[PDB]
Amino acid sequence: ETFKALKEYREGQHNDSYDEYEVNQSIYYPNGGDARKFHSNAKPRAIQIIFSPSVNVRTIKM
Amino acid sequence: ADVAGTSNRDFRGREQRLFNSEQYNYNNSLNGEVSVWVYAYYSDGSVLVINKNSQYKVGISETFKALKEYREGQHNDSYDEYEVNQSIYYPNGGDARKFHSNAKPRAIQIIFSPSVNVRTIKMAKGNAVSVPDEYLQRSHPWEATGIKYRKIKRDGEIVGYSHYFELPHEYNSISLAVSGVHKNPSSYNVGSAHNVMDVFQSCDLALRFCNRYWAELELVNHYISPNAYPYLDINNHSYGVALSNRQ
Amino acid sequence: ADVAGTSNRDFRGREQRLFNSEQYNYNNSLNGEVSVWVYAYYSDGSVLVINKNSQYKVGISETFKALKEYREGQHNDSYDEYEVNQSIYYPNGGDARKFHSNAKPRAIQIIFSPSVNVRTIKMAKGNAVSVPDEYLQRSHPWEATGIKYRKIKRDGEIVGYSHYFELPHEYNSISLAVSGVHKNPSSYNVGSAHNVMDVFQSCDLALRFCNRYWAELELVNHYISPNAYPYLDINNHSYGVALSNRQ
Amino acid sequence: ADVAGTSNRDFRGREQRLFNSEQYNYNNSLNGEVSVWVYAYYSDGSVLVINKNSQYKVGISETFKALKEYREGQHNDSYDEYEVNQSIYYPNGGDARKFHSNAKPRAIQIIFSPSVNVRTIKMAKGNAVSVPDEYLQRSHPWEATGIKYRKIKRDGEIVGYSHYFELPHEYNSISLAVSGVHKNPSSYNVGSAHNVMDVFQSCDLALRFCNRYWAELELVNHYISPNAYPYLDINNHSYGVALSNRQ
Ligand SMILES: Nc1nc2c(ncn2[C@@H]2O[C@H](COP(=O)(O)OP(=O)(O)OP(=O)(O)O)[C@@H](O)[C@H]2O)c(=O)[nH]1
Ligand SMILES: Nc1nc2c(ncn2[C@@H]2O[C@H](COP(=O)(O)OP(=O)(O)OP(=O)(O)O)[C@@H](O)[C@H]2O)c(=O)[nH]1
Ligand SMILES: Nc1nc2c(ncn2[C@@H]2O[C@H](COP(=O)(O)OP(=O)(O)OP(=O)(O)O)[C@@H](O)[C@H]2O)c(=O)[nH]1
Ligand SMILES: Nc1ncnc2c1ncn2[C@@H]1O[C@H](COP(=O)(O)OP(=O)(O)OP(=O)(O)O)[C@@H](O)[C@H]1O
Ligand SMILES: Nc1ncnc2c1ncn2[C@@H]1O[C@H](COP(=O)(O)OP(=O)(O)OP(=O)(O)O)[C@@H](O)[C@H]1O
Ligand SMILES: Nc1ncnc2c1ncn2[C@@H]1O[C@H](COP(=O)(O)OP(=O)(O)OP(=O)(O)O)[C@@H](O)[C@H]1O
Ligand SMILES: Nc1ccn([C@@H]2O[C@H](COP(=O)(O)OP(=O)(O)OP(=O)(O)O)[C@@H](O)[C@H]2O)c(=O)n1
Ligand SMILES: Nc1ccn([C@@H]2O[C@H](COP(=O)(O)OP(=O)(O)OP(=O)(O)O)[C@@H](O)[C@H]2O)c(=O)n1
Ligand SMILES: Nc1ccn([C@@H]2O[C@H](COP(=O)(O)OP(=O)(O)OP(=O)(O)O)[C@@H](O)[C@H]2O)c(=O)n1
Ligand SMILES: Nc1ccn([C@@H]2O[C@H](COP(=O)(O)OP(=O)(O)OP(=O)(O)O)[C@@H](O)[C@H]2O)c(=O)n1
Ligand SMILES: [Cl-]
Ligand SMILES: [Cl-]
Ligand SMILES: [Cl-]
Ligand SMILES: [Mg+2]
Ligand SMILES: [Mg+2]
Ligand SMILES: [Mg+2]
Ligand SMILES: [Mg+2]
Repeated sequence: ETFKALKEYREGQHNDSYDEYEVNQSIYYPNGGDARKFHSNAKPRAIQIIFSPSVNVRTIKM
Repeated sequence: ADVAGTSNRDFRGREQRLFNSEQYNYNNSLNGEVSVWVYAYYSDGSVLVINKNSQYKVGISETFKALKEYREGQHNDSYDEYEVNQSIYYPNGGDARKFHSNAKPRAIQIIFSPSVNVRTIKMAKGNAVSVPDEYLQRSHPWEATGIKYRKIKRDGEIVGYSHYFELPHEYNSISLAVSGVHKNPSSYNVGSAHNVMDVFQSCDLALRFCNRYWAELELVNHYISPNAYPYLDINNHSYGVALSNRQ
Repeated sequence: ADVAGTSNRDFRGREQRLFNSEQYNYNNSLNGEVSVWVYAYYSDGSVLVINKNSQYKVGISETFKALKEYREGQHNDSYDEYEVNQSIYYPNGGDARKFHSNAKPRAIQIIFSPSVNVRTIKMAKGNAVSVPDEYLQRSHPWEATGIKYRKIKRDGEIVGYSHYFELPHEYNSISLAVSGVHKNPSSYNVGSAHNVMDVFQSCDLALRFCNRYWAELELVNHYISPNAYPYLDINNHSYGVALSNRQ
Repeated sequence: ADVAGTSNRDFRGREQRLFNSEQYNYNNSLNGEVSVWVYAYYSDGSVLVINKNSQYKVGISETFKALKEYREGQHNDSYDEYEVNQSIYYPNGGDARKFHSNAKPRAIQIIFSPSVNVRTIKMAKGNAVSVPDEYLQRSHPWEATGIKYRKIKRDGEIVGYSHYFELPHEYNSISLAVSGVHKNPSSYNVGSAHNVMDVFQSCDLALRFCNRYWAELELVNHYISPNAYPYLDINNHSYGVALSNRQ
């Protein structure tokens, strides 16, 4: 997934879509955007990766 | 004339030092202001500041709702946020479409000006329905929290006092009021009969300010620093201007 | 050990009774809260509650406009409601598209906590432009209405005091303020010079709460009952919790 | 110590040169990335970039619709643009209110990193319904276009490879996929049985990036240059960073 694809998207609700384009520009290059917020609450705060028991753990790559 | 910075006849230097010393001491006289600031920090990095400036005594009191982030001229999920409030006032009392409102404060910083007497500070940190301690019947209406205030210092001078507390847990849903009295080392009680109606007028004359700044950088640059206010940032850096006996 | 509920050594029972008695008496000490609630009832069955909790004395003051129903996050006919207000402030002064605004309160209930002294209660029930009695020049700024307050009782104990008045007529357009002082059977005046600056701080520390609940059932279930507040419903049923000398 | 820039003991200089040489050669080892970029140029001067970075082999495949300009958070004539698409998929098949959609790309630039083997590059430039050459039955699924790629050079070093083609005609309505394999001058086949499951994992681990920049200046300043990517602008100016045996 891309940086953008992992950001929170609320289906059928407002998502500050224009400001969030500007947020993305500021994250891709420092000072590259014109957003109206310091930190987007759509950015993930954490990630958990889980595999089923049929994986071989030594093959996992990230 | 004597040469600058070489003798006791540098009257420009003596006047500069008195000008600053007079500002510092005027603020601490009974004719001066006492000020308080409440900073509510939001997860989007914005900060609501509420300031009250008044003679003799000063304070701020806000509801749970009033401390929540409000973005002027932008969408604020206003209907869902009513439902969030209902769920915070009573568990399972609302029908919101979110587990945690990002409008709830993540932290609070209370700052007083150097003219407060720290031993007079009182705080009522209530629950979301504005009760100080679980039930009204057993609630003392405030807690004297002065002992927890840190001195904000610049060049060795106290420029203000800070109490900071984070609200990182889901159950940290508060109402808040805070109060402090202007220093008064004299035995002239400002609230005794001679002057009590002036203290009543001070309740009317207190000036309030409130605004949401987008970042702590913006708060430092355009709110704290231009007005010579004291502040303590997330990196524990102290801001303010030392005035006593200084040029 | 002795068997429960059979002797004078049931310390768990003695401690339960003291725990409740202490809450009741703490509320009535000068260290306790005094609380007031204003309930504004609307024709859609919703109820606005405004609560203020403070030491020493407490009150609420609202304009005609502020008491009108406001549905958060829903349409409120905001332009027509400005025109309604103009027509209420002066007859034929507005251009509204309705004869009677359903946002006007149909009734008001004022409740005080049991720590108030009923003889101190004062109410300023003004007209729509915030004048207590027709013209300012002849207005006394309040009326002492304590005699009209009914005791709200539970298990024989006074849990609160209620004054209720309906506003069913087209001309019942009011502004409203109410005030009460905490009981003080002592001869220590809380506002004498020794303690007057603490009363000034109490003005700053008072906590306010306001919310619109959709029904009296919802108010009873999620506002009154969870917080052990006193209430009187439309069927004259008293709500609250008796604490003095009770388990 | 010896003086800088005067002898064979300038270890800081030798380490700087090795640091750059190691980056250049690591990229070209089988442990390194192979990257491709597709730039779609629009008449409003904006540019969509799609990048894919992966080990062993890499590619991008997009539909006619996916290459059309999409302005995030702005109006995009979305209903008329569905009708435009219907008219492009079959002549006279739609009901659009425009002759030429300004969302169609005016040009395409394909760039590969210097770790690609140019002889492995393949492109499927299909029609608007995703058929490579008029009809499926007679379509070879790609064309090996390596011979047309220009070297992008900086300080005499190849920093990347470019194929550029304009789409200035009304009939230039395409779908597009492109693919290249990482250089492998060895006789260890990365897709032979020993390592083929690592190539399958590389299909999963490939990282994609896509964004629309407002101008070629902005692309150069904030996309190409900060990331040390190769690029060729409309004035035939080459961008990139030479690393082999350089300080
Ligand atoms: N711990 C706790 N406090 C609660 C709860 N519900 C309400 N509170 C209030 O939360 C306040 C304490 O909050 P915190 O100091 O942030 O929580 P903590 O458990 O002490 O944890 P840390 O301070 O983060 O180490 C109390 O004064 C209570 O009034 C609950 O579920 N747990
Ligand atoms: N009766 C009356 N009161 C008015 C009028 N305009 C304003 N008022 C105010 O209305 C208040 C009395 O209202 P109500 O008690 O609800 O009316 P009421 O005539 O006594 O009738 P009921 O109480 O329903 O039996 C007074 O205190 C006035 O300030 C008017 O046209 N008629
Ligand atoms: N010339 C032409 N090509 C068509 C037409 N319809 C579809 N095509 C496609 O267009 C491609 C060629 O496009 P271009 O190279 O841009 O056109 P060109 O006629 O060669 O003209 P220039 O390159 O501008 O000199 C072919 O590969 C076809 O698949 C049509 O009407 N005319
Ligand atoms: N209540 C006060 N108001 C104003 N200035 C004060 C007050 N108390 C002390 N000061 C002065 O402020 C300066 C700093 O003194 P302070 O006691 O805060 O520093 P410290 O002893 O180094 O640190 P700390 O006491 O915080 O551990 C001194 O000039 C002191 O005289
Ligand atoms: N001001 C007060 N505050 C608290 N408790 C009170 C007060 N006045 C009386 N009580 C107590 O409250 C209880 C009820 O007394 P109260 O006089 O209200 O009842 P009553 O005489 O049956 O009814 P009422 O007087 O309303 O006709 C008794 O325990 C009484 O001692
Ligand atoms: N496949 C390749 N990968 C990396 N470097 C290469 C490759 N082929 C040649 N080089 C090197 O790149 C540099 C430029 O050589 P190149 O043949 O591109 O230049 P040229 O002969 O001046 O121009 P051109 O061949 O494009 O007409 C030399 O150092 C050459 O050894
Ligand atoms: N940095 C920003 C953010 C917003 N806006 C303007 O504010 C409008 C509303 O903001 P937007 O980010 O699109 O939010 P919403 O409309 O509330 O939500 P959504 O678009 O996801 O439905 C936009 O159309 C845009 O014109 C802007 O000028 N600059
Ligand atoms: N718990 C919720 C939240 C929202 N909605 C519906 O979704 C609509 C849009 O949501 P709202 O919370 O009001 O957000 P915005 O309109 O996006 O923002 P704002 O109202 O602050 O301008 C509301 O009118 C309401 O009908 C709902 O039914 N239940
Ligand atoms: N007496 C009135 C009432 C309404 N209107 C017009 O009707 C529009 C809609 O009415 P409004 O009272 O504002 O109601 P809503 O938009 O439905 O609700 P709200 O504004 O509270 O969201 C207004 O903008 C105004 O132009 C008017 O001309 N005269
Ligand atoms: N060929 C077309 C183009 C537009 N419309 C009508 O015009 C409206 C507005 O056009 P649209 O193409 O959707 O553009 P915008 O709303 O301006 O932009 P977007 O939808 O991307 O936000 C559409 O809802 C549709 O009803 C139509 O009937 N036939
Ligand atoms: Cl003084
Ligand atoms: Cl007491
Ligand atoms: Cl290798
Ligand atoms: Mg939008
Ligand atoms: Mg809304
Ligand atoms: Mg309106
Ligand atoms: Mg549309």
